[PDB]
Amino acid sequence: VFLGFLGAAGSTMGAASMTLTVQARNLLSLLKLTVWGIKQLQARVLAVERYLRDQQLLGIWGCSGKLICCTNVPWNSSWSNRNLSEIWDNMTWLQWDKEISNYTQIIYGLLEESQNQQEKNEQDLLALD
Amino acid sequence: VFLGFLGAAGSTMGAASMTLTVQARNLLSLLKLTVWGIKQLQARVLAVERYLRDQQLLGIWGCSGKLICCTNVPWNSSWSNRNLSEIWDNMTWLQWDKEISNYTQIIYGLLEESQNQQEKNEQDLLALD
Amino acid sequence: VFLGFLGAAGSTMGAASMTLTVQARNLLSLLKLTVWGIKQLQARVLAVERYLRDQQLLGIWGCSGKLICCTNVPWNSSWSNRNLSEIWDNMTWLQWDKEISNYTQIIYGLLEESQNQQEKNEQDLLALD
Amino acid sequence: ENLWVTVYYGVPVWKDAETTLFCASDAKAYKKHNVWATHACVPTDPNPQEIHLENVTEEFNMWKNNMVEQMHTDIISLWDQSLKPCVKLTPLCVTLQCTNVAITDGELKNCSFNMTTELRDKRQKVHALFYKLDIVPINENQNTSYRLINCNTAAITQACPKVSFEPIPIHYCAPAGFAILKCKDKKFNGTGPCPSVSTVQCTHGIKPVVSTQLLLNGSLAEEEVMIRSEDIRNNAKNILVQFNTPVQINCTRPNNNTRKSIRIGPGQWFYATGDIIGDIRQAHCNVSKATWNETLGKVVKQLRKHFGNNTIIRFANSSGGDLEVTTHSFNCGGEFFYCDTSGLFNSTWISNDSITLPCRIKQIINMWQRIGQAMYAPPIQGVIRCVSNITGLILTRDGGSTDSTTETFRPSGGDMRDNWRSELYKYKVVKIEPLGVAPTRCKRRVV
Amino acid sequence: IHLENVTEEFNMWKNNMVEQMHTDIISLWDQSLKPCVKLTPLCVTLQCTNV
Ligand SMILES: *[C@@H]1O[C@H](CO)[C@@H](O[C@@H]2O[C@H](CO)[C@@H](O[C@@H]3O[C@H](CO[C@H]4O[C@H](CO[C@H]5O[C@H](CO)[C@@H](O)[C@H](O)[C@@H]5O)[C@@H](O)[C@H](O)[C@@H]4O)[C@@H](O)[C@H](O[C@H]4O[C@H](CO)[C@@H](O)[C@H](O)[C@@H]4O[C@H]4O[C@H](CO)[C@@H](O)[C@H](O)[C@@H]4O[C@H]4O[C@H](CO)[C@@H](O)[C@H](O)[C@@H]4O)[C@@H]3O)[C@H](O)[C@H]2NC(C)=O)[C@H](O)[C@H]1NC(C)=O
Ligand SMILES: *[C@@H]1O[C@H](CO)[C@@H](O[C@@H]2O[C@H](CO)[C@@H](O[C@@H]3O[C@H](CO)[C@@H](O)[C@H](O[C@H]4O[C@H](CO)[C@@H](O)[C@H](O)[C@@H]4O)[C@@H]3O)[C@H](O)[C@H]2NC(C)=O)[C@H](O)[C@H]1NC(C)=O
Ligand SMILES: *[C@@H]1O[C@H](CO)[C@@H](O[C@@H]2O[C@H](CO)[C@@H](O[C@@H]3O[C@H](CO)[C@@H](O)[C@H](O)[C@@H]3O)[C@H](O)[C@H]2NC(C)=O)[C@H](O)[C@H]1NC(C)=O
Ligand SMILES: *[C@@H]1O[C@H](CO)[C@@H](O[C@@H]2O[C@H](CO)[C@@H](O[C@@H]3O[C@H](CO)[C@@H](O)[C@H](O)[C@@H]3O)[C@H](O)[C@H]2NC(C)=O)[C@H](O)[C@H]1NC(C)=O
Ligand SMILES: *[C@@H]1O[C@H](CO)[C@@H](O[C@@H]2O[C@H](CO)[C@@H](O)[C@H](O)[C@H]2NC(C)=O)[C@H](O)[C@H]1NC(C)=O
Ligand SMILES: *[C@@H]1O[C@H](CO)[C@@H](O[C@@H]2O[C@H](CO)[C@@H](O)[C@H](O)[C@H]2NC(C)=O)[C@H](O)[C@H]1NC(C)=O
Ligand SMILES: *[C@@H]1O[C@H](CO)[C@@H](O[C@@H]2O[C@H](CO)[C@@H](O)[C@H](O)[C@H]2NC(C)=O)[C@H](O)[C@H]1NC(C)=O
Ligand SMILES: *[C@@H]1O[C@H](CO)[C@@H](O)[C@H](O)[C@H]1NC(C)=O
Ligand SMILES: *[C@@H]1O[C@H](CO)[C@@H](O)[C@H](O)[C@H]1NC(C)=O
Ligand SMILES: *[C@@H]1O[C@H](CO)[C@@H](O)[C@H](O)[C@H]1NC(C)=O
Ligand SMILES: *[C@@H]1O[C@H](CO)[C@@H](O)[C@H](O)[C@H]1NC(C)=O
Ligand SMILES: *[C@@H]1O[C@H](CO)[C@@H](O)[C@H](O)[C@H]1NC(C)=O
Ligand SMILES: *[C@@H]1O[C@H](CO)[C@@H](O)[C@H](O)[C@H]1NC(C)=O
Repeated sequence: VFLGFLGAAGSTMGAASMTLTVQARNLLSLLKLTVWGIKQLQARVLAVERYLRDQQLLGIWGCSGKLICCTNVPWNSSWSNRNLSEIWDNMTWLQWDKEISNYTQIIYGLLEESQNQQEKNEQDLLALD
Repeated sequence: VFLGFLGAAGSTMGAASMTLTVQARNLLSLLKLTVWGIKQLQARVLAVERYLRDQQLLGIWGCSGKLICCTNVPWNSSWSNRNLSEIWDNMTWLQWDKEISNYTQIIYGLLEESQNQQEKNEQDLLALD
Repeated sequence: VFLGFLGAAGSTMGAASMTLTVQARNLLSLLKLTVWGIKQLQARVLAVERYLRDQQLLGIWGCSGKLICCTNVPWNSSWSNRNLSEIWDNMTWLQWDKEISNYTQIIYGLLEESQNQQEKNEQDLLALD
Repeated sequence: ENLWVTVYYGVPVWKDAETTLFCASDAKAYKKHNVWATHACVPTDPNPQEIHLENVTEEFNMWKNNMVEQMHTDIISLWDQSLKPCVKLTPLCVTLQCTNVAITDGELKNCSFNMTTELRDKRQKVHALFYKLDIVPINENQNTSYRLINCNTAAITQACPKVSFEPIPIHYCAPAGFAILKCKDKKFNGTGPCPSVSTVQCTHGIKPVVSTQLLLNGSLAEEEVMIRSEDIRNNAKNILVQFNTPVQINCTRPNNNTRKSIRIGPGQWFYATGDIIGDIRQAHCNVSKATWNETLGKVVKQLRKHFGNNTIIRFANSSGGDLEVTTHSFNCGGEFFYCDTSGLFNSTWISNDSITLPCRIKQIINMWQRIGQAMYAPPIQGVIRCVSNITGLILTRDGGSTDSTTETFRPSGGDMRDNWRSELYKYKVVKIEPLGVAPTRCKRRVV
Repeated sequence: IHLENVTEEFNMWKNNMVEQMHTDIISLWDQSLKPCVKLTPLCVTLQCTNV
């Protein structure tokens, strides 16, 4: 069942989490000095710049290849106190992003440091023998 | 044994499949308003745009890191009826791409949906305990 | 303990290897024909071009997702004769890159061929049954 | 009971953002070089995808929309890009001696004057007709030597004869990573929450019709007629009106003008008006009085919904500004018309006989408040007639200390952006933020 | 890099490299004439005699 790009924007987070491929596809795809040419070329560079930034974050979180990745960071209750059923079956990703947009930067920092910067050194010392 | 970029374009698919690294390397690598400058800059943006699109498809198929990846999609016989020896030891990737270029779009859709959109949710429910 | 971008450039290779996330983050992030606009747009295209080249090498070495990856290539002593303690606890990445910049191209070629071009075919023949 | 953060890549999350949109138009083939389509606009996809977003409710604000500000600067910049290579009429500021066209008890005048030739040393005397508005007397004492109206303020350039001024449908597209949200609420007013929202990569075919007072060729509001403003209580802010039923307007220039190609330099060519062939009639537009009276009545019904279910609603002619703001200015086949709309806004409301409007023409114009560059519209050969759709209006209250007993509405054209807002009220630009972090009972394997 | 076993169809008359090069020479010419001196006043009447 496909609704299209951003079709599940008003659905529950659990329902929207099933069609992440839909947003992933349409997320990247004599004189040429015309006002349109300058706009187009600058628009194309802006699109690949935003895409590479999100893929950069997935890279430093060790989640490059996957749309759903699990981490080692525990969920600090100060961010949100809501239970799983209330989060995934009562909220949309929009109002969720609004409730957690406040602590997103802190969470992103813990996400790159806590695991993948610790995980890689421990991976070398483990496969060291 | 290296022949160079696209050296195995006339070889059997099995022989060409051995030197995929060769195509992978050379696949990406007062006023500057000269006709050459506008062409160059627009050419450079075109190269990274095509590269990121193919890497995007590998990402949504869960095959980002690898040149050879196996999937869960079974080979529907309507696409091609040829046996393995006839495909890999009698055909080149060119004439293969011509025989299957017809159903490529359908195959790409099954490739992103059938596994990696199903695989990631089942991966969360499996590592859930 | 964070010092900032390139903070451990004068530290031992072992100490610097702990904060590779720091360099990874800040590594990518009527008429607009002004001299600044042409410089900026050309600068932005140059940044994503260098980033995608390094990520391309990590891809063809099967190390896309990780900052620390181990390989199958043995360390040929002609490159450097130094022991582990002397390398990681007595040298900085700068003077290391200067001592090995001579054989880097040879090492990169062995790194893409020896494992990931051999590893992928053997991976298909292993999961073939 | 142990919760852990998990990264999701591709979550339907967006935030309000302003980005650089680009052009997109169908594959129309042909004469050409029309300013807006330009040599190359990205051809529209053979099949557009409009994806309705169920359960979504987004806040809109057509008055703080940045698509309007961008389109405005795009039309202006497109105009200059088309005037740069055309012939500049700097030598056409020679002193003109003009006489009447015979007749007793004159909008156009017969002007003779000397103009340079191909060779620097040689000169030539040529006679060409002009309109009264494009010329002023160089004496006021008075004698009768005239000059061009622009020579005193700014230079002048002749619009190339090949480029056409006819608006064609243009689709504004957003780059990858961004999206456009279209409000499909029929009764949607100016701003507020739009219950029915869908997403599209490019807007519909929007024709950049430059008009005043009256909105032409626009899109018709569905269901009831819409009354959109930024502050109905504030008289200073204009009032956008959108018709549900289009009224028809016929503008013609009956004069059978002629084009006189007089070379004024090596390669340079100036196209002057050639004596008129046939009768001397002035341009004018017609509107059906039945439809306009019907359409105007439907407007007052929606007007009373904001000024009391019963109140005095009168209509008067524009009493502010001059030139562009006082006349229904627009373009038609290459000639720039300026019509008096006093006949349309001349009623009072409480509780086949087609109207005619006088239209005067100019060839020297300064559109979009442009200071420094004027344009000379070359004469159009033959008779000109264009049938257009009047879909919207642009009104304004008179203000004052009237005890709400009576309300008066006059047309106006304060700003050119209001024309773009008449077609961009339903669109909005947002950026897709596909990185979402949520807690689940999943943990990474230490392995 | 020679491509063994490869056989490709060519058509020098429908080649787009030609059309591109043509527009490149033309555009390069104009780019070099723009800053040079324009001889608009050199159209004065000339009185010429034999050598
Ligand atoms: C709101 O929207 C309304 C809805 O569209 C708008 O109404 C539009 O109003 C404009 C005028 O403002 C009209 O444009 C003009 O219409 C003229 C009348 O059209 C008649 O002739 C048509 C010819 O038929 C051809 O095309 C039809 C198209 O379908 C085709 O079916 C047919 O087979 C044939 O190929 C006929 O179809 C019509 O029914 C009418 O009878 C038309 O003559 C005008 O064309 C002129 O002018 C434009 C702009 O100035 C130029 O781009 C054209 O090239 C053409 O100019 C050439 O011809 C002139 C003829 O005298 C010459 O004077 C010129 O110098 C020029 O000649 C040179 O170039 C030629 C081509 O290179 C050479 O061969 C010559 O040798 C010369 O070098 C113009 O199109 C619209 O038609 C009308 N819309 C509709 C639907 O009718 C309204 O304007 C809008 N309002 C606002 C404010 O924007
Ligand atoms: C001047 O104004 C008149 C006012 O009606 C206008 O006539 C109408 O134009 C519209 C197009 O803008 C016509 O609507 C279309 O008609 C075609 C052919 O019948 C249909 O295929 C279309 O169907 C679809 O598209 C609709 C949206 O336009 C969708 O709502 C619908 O679901 C379909 O997908 C469409 O109905 C309309 O028929 C005419 N009206 C009449 C009476 O003919 C005219 O176009 C204006 N002139 C100019 C130059 O703009
Ligand atoms: C605008 O003024 C010009 C004068 O500069 C008028 O041009 C002149 O018009 C008269 C008509 O009254 C022409 O007379 C005719 O001349 C031709 C010459 O071939 C002759 O064959 C006829 O028998 C008749 O005498 C005159 O030639 C013409 N002069 C020029 C230089 O063209 C013009 O008619 C005026 N137009 C308007 C609309 O007022
Ligand atoms: C083209 O025509 C010009 C005339 O405009 C020629 O220039 C003149 O040429 C004569 C030669 O027949 C010169 O006479 C000499 O003048 C000098 C002056 O210093 C004098 O010293 C000599 O004894 C002799 O009288 C004349 O000066 C010269 N005039 C000018 C203004 O330069 C020119 O020679 C012609 N060239 C050709 C190729 O036809
Ligand atoms: C368009 O309709 C909306 C209704 O959703 C109006 O928004 C309200 O306007 C009133 C005054 O007109 C305010 O008191 C409310 O606070 C507004 N509500 C919100 C949620 O903003 C809006 O004013 C209308 N616009 C026009 C021009 O009539
Ligand atoms: C406008 O005037 C021109 C004359 O300049 C008319 O064109 C002439 O039309 C007749 C047909 O009656 C032809 O015999 C001539 O050869 C045409 N001459 C030229 C120069 O075109 C044109 O018909 C007139 N148009 C109108 C609407 O009156
Ligand atoms: C504007 O012109 C159009 C056509 O030039 C007129 O439409 C005509 O209307 C009559 C009825 O009076 C019909 O008999 C014709 O068949 C119509 N012609 C076309 C082409 O549709 C329209 O009435 C005019 N409007 C005004 C206000 O004069
Ligand atoms: C978001 O954070 C700001 C600053 O701490 C706070 O004032 C605001 O109430 C918060 N709103 C949320 C997260 O609901
Ligand atoms: C390719 O597909 C088209 C349309 O189905 C068909 O007409 C054609 O014969 C096919 N050719 C192939 C795949 O050999
Ligand atoms: C680097 O290589 C060059 C060429 O082989 C050699 O001359 C030079 O001594 C080397 N320097 C190093 C690696 O210290
Ligand atoms: C036109 O030029 C002639 C010769 O230069 C001059 O005598 C005459 O006064 C000029 N007339 C006008 C109206 O400029
Ligand atoms: C407005 O109407 C008055 C009649 O009351 C008229 O005299 C005047 O010329 C008109 N002005 C405009 C700009 O329509
Ligand atoms: C308004 O209509 C009246 C009554 O028919 C008429 O006397 C008057 O001239 C009209 N005025 C304008 C400005 O059209």
